[PDB]
Amino acid sequence: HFYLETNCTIAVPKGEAGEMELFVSTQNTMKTQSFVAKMLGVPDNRIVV
Amino acid sequence: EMGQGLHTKMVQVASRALKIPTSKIHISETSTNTVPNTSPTAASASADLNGQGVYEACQTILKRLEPFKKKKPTGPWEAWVMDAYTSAVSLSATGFYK
Amino acid sequence: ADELVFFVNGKKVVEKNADPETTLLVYLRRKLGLCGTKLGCGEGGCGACTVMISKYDRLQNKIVHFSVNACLAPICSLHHVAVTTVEGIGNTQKLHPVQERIARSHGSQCGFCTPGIVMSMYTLLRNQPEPTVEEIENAFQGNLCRCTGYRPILQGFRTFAKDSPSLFNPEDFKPLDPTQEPIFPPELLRLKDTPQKKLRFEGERVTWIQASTMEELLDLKAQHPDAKLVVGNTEIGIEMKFKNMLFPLIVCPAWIPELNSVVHGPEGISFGASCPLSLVESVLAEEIAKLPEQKTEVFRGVMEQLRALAGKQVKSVASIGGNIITASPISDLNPVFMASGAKLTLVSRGTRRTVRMDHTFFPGYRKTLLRPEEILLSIEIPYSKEGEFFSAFKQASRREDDIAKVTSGMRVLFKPGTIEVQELSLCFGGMADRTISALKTTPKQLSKSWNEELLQSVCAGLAEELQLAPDAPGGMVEFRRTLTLSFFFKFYLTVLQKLGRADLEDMCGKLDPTFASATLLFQKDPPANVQLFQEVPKDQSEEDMVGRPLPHLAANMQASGEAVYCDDIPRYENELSLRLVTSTRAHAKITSIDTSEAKKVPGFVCFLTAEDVPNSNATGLFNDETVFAKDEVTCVGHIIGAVVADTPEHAQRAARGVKITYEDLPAIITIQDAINNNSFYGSEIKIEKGDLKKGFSEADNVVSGELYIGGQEHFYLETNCTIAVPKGEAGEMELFVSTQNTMKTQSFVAKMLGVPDNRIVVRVKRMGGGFGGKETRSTVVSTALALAAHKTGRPVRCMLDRDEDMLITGGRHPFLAKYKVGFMKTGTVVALEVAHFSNGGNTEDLSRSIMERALFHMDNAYKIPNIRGTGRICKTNLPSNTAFRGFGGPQGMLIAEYWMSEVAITCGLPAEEVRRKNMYKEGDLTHFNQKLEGFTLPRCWDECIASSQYLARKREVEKFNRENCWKKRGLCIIPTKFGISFTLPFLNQGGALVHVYTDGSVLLTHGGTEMGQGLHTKMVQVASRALKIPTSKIHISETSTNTVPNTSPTAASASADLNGQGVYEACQTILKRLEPFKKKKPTGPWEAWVMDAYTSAVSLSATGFYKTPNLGYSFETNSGNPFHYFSYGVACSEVEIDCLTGDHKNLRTDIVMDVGSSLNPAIDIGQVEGAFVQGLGLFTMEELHYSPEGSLHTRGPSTYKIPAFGSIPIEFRVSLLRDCPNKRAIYASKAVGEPPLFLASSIFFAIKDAIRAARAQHGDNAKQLFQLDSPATPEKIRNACVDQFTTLCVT
Amino acid sequence: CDDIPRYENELSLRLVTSTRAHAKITSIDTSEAKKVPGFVCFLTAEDVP
Ligand SMILES: Cc1cc2nc3c(=O)[nH]c(=O)nc-3n(C[C@H](O)[C@H](O)[C@H](O)COP(=O)(O)OP(=O)(O)OC[C@H]3O[C@@H](n4cnc5c(N)ncnc54)[C@H](O)[C@@H]3O)c2cc1C
Ligand SMILES: O=c1[nH]c(=O)c2[nH]c(=O)[nH]c2[nH]1
Ligand code: FES
Ligand code: FES
Ligand SMILES: [Ca+2]
Ligand SMILES: [Ca+2]
Repeated sequence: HFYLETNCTIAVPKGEAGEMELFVSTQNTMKTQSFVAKMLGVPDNRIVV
Repeated sequence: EMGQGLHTKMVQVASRALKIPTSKIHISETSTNTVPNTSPTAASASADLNGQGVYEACQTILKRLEPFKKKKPTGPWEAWVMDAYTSAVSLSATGFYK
Repeated sequence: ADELVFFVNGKKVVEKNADPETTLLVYLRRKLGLCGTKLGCGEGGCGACTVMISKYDRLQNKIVHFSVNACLAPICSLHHVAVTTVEGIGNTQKLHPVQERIARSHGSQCGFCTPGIVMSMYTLLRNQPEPTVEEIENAFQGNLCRCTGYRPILQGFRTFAKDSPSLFNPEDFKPLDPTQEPIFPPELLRLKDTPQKKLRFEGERVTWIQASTMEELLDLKAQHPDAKLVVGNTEIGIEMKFKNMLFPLIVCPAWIPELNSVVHGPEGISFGASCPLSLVESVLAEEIAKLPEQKTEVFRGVMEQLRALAGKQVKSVASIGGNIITASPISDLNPVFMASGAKLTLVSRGTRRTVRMDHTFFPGYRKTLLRPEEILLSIEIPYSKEGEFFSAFKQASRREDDIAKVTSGMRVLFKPGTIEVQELSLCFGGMADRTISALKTTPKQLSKSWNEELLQSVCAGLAEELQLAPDAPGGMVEFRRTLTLSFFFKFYLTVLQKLGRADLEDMCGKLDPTFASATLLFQKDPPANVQLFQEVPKDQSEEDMVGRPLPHLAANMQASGEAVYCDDIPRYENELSLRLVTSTRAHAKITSIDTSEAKKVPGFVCFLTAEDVPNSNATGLFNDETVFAKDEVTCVGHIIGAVVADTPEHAQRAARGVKITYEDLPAIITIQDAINNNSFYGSEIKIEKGDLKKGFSEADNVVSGELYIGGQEHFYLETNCTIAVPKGEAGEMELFVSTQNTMKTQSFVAKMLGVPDNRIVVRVKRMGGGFGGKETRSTVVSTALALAAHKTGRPVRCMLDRDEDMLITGGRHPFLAKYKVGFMKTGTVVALEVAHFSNGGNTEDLSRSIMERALFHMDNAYKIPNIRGTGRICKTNLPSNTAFRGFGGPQGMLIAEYWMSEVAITCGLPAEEVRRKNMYKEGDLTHFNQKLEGFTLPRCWDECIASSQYLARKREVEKFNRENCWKKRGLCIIPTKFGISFTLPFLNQGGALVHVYTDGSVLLTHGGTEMGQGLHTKMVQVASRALKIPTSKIHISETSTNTVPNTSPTAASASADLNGQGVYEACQTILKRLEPFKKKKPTGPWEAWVMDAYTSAVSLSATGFYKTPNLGYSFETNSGNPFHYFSYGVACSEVEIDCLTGDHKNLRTDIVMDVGSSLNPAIDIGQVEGAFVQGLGLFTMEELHYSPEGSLHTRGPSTYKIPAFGSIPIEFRVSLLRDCPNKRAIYASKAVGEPPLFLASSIFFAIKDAIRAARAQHGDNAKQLFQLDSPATPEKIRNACVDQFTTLCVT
Repeated sequence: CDDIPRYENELSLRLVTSTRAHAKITSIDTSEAKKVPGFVCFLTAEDVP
């Protein structure tokens, strides 16, 4: 693809109820959220992309 | 937005649907906590899908502002909005398309 | 020297460049990132910063533990010590029993004070695994909570002591295994061998020398008398932080053994000067229990003053020598040391002398006999001699920093086998700029016998010798004068009893039986509490949590310190700090601003002013306020500008470097000034019904009078804070704020910057308290911070220090009322005319709406045929007053109950009868013509009188009063009616947004903000019932303007009603979309329906909105409903006042509150108790004081006394009315936030009741309608108890 | 994404990838990595919650 900006992610943990906010260079916020949630073992409603 | 001008197109669509200048509409970002279960921005369908969704969200707003414009036909957009607000009318809406 | 080494939660900390000015609190938070420990006052008075310290005691070969205030502990004093913070004892994945119990017991509300309270309790358990109920309460003497009302906290921890449905189940509490506590750092046990070497630390401006030997100390003091001694720092910390005192060279001798010794001599016990007050307390305590009473008269006198002196955190590090040398006019220890002639050993390089404390020891204001190179070595507290008696007293309050607070030590020695005075020493504090002795009075008593003539003689002398000019600094001259005589009187009576115990009965006298209670010393009465609520139908699904006592959703995280509050959020690497610069003149023109000195401070960036606002400098709810003052300032506290610097320290210093020159202008401070100058906000407001002239004409009686009601500082544990993050694109900015009004915050920032609202995002996760103080006044900080962010392009942050917050943000509105009431001999009120005046401050803000609410409740619970009420909002040169839980209602109602009490007295009928007789009735119309439907007040009344056994107890009060001369009891029952809904119609709306993700989890958000009231918990409960899924699948993360727009502020107790409905609707829309899928898979699980909906392309997102119908009152036609419904409640409270000191005890309080069908009884009972205690404070403890020039003096917990653990009624009972659904609101519930607060007036009137009893025994003779303004502080109570001392007749 | 200012306590992450098309992972030695200044930790399959 050679997008000028390569893949990048900033993950900001909130320390509460598994909450986490991620700033990402992605075309798919839904899957990013789901995959992060499943990996951590927390509900989707705790992850915001 | 990945450079294809999607937000530009969505603001254009919203501006026509709402009958107001594009300068009064702003898109800041995309987040899972404002619009959930979204499809990836792909298949060249994003403007198609979201444009339609934006259109519906705007129609809902217009319908709620209906009574106020009918009363103040010439009055500016800001007047209808403030009147809707002080009349306790919701000025927030979701839009969806399949 | 150089490096500082200590441990934090078992982790070694090595600081190579420790700065003497760095406190443990800032180090933990900003350096280590451990933000569980909070800044609540930085004064040592709130305890939000409590942490535990552990160290190997050199002179004990043992490991010890104790708590301290992190805000006052210099890190340079912590070398080779081990610190334990809330994060160190446990977390949500594994809570420590202390964290678990306070959480499950509903003892955590906003949660800002929880970590500190957890550490106080935790430290207690480390020193005493099985504490008594009394030790548990004493553990929190230094911890303040503004939300809970304390009951839940003590009840939850009681389970640690060796001493219908329920709110929580202790049986499920995890057991405590002490062996599992954190190990003492092994290294500190090894480093325990190597000798302690002197250390030297050099900061940006200060140099710290940690002396290891007496030799090094005296040597330094000899070569540099300049060196400032610092031990506990509980005094120097205040001086440096709040008085801008800077000491370039400091020396801490805490390590020196000679200064920490405890020697038992033949004359007494000698304590090294650096001995902490906690050690002095424990040593004297041991002696008092083991030695004969006759030898511990002085020891017990010292224990008396130490008992209420601060808390454990302070007494652990505060040295006895520190108190002495500080030489404060109100020190409670020096008067005792003087009166007892304690010996002080002073040393210097090569010199050593001994002097007994007397009038000469304190030359002038804050000075002593000590030479610049001398240091206090030790002090010997004397054993009392046979025939020697001692007493110690202290004023029940404190208004000024270090003056006008009467404290005393009194001693007397009799000639063996007689009652003839051999020696008499009466020393006082708070009566001059230093501790003094009545040297002119006492000598004239030598040789005299202890009799009635001596009492007169002494009283006559003190009244003359301790004379206070009406001009005297500190005021309260009458009160202070009366206290000196009253205290001596207690001493006089006490000596009589003691002489009697020595068998001199037939010589001195026996003492009137009814006089005995006057000598009684402080006694901790065991607490008793009961909470009654209605169980939900047995039929209710176990997953349906509506009506169940579900603990606050964030309780666990708050007890663990993991819950994040605004300032806990990590700083960006490029983040800047802002400090506000405020006016020091009530009204003046700004002739110039000089920042030359500000620019010299390291890290300075810029000074923002009106010229810097890009668009409009006009802000405020009514656009009559300036972001930054231009040309003139209109109050002390008026924001002139803001300094931006790299750190908060640099911003504070830079701020002091902004020199402003003024030109005073005519100022209007008080309500009289406003009236005398026709200075008001808008026109007169009024409500009138019936015929007044006729009403009074038919009245058998007519009473007129006035009443002044003091204001109130919210004192939310977390002060105002804002973080502004600029995005660098199209004016976009995101702000994290501690506010109850995201909408106005967003609007003000936008207008100030000149960008549309759609560019500004305001996010509020939670507030550590709000109570109305953050409904609008928080924007004052937000706009300034947002401007800095815009100008610098960098994120900026600002959290106000307590003094700044109390000064700048205003508070409740002080009220002045002039009433005239006409009634019949039967007690039936026929006519009422009341004119109200409130002090609004320098901007309108919410003042008008507040006055409107007061007028809406000037009737309280009574039907008055002919009534007229008027109100004017005074425009003055004081910080703008705003909303405060009650919103004008408590003031309007207190006035009503005041003239109502006089009605009862005048008619000679029982107060309860007079009140019940005038009470409204189902279907009646109020003075503003609204119909009272579902009027439950009568039920609350009947239930409360019966349940509290009011009548029988009224008999006990009479009995107590006939058998007690200087102690009186009062018992009053007060009702209340509170209208629910914003007085401004359209503000009664709410919105919500719900999302159901494909995994079935739900993300909910609404316009309400969480400030400790458990709003999110209730909304999750509501949504769970509406959706038919467990609360566990629903989550609320925060409140945001970009998820729900145009939200009303979280206020008027209407947030649950509004947002609950909004949430309910959003959930219904979701259900409708899921219907097709569930009808196809009836038993199928929620997750299956959700995924089917998703793959069928059905929207799983929806907004919800609600508008309270049929509202809209008109003052012009006195028609239309301003409220959706009313809240009702009744409270019966009993008190026991001290007629000689003005102090009192809140004995018992019974409350019956109608909260409809409670959404959560745990949270609602929590709100009733919390609101009630805030009221208790408003009416009896809380008092703000301003200089005649309009400058607020009361700016911290040391001078502003809010309720403490020990302030609540010993026996506290709360009942939620059964079977009273309120169909109108979400799930038949009723708002609960504000209604309960006024019920605290029951204590006010119980006190007025007691005073009346006191006056009937010592005053004139008749039943006058004496004046009792609010707050009914010890001063007002004492002055009202007219007797021979207030009149000086005993003279 | 990467233009966003870093938090003062923000950390950096770098992925460790396979140099073989298909093979068994016999062992992993991080002894040298631990010597690098600033090293915090090495995440592997074992660390996924
Ligand atoms: C929340 C709070 C509530 C309080 N309430 C009360 C109260 O109700 N009644 C009351 O009486 N006090 C009260 N205090 C005051 C307290 O007792 C003193 O601040 C403390 O005891 C002093 O000791 P320190 O070691 O902290 O002294 P520092 O603050 O370190 O020093 C105080 C001063 O004494 C000097 N000094 C210290 N040791 C020596 C020595 N050995 N030789 C010569 N000079 C020395 C120091 O230079 C300095 O000027 C309160 C304090 C707080 C923080
Ligand atoms: O009628 C009210 N309006 C408000 O703005 C407010 N704020 C508050 O705390 N109570 C009330 N009541
Ligand atoms: S912040 Fe330390 S006592 Fe309040
Ligand atoms: S819950 Fe304790 S101060 Fe708020
Ligand atoms: Ca305030
Ligand atoms: Ca005001």
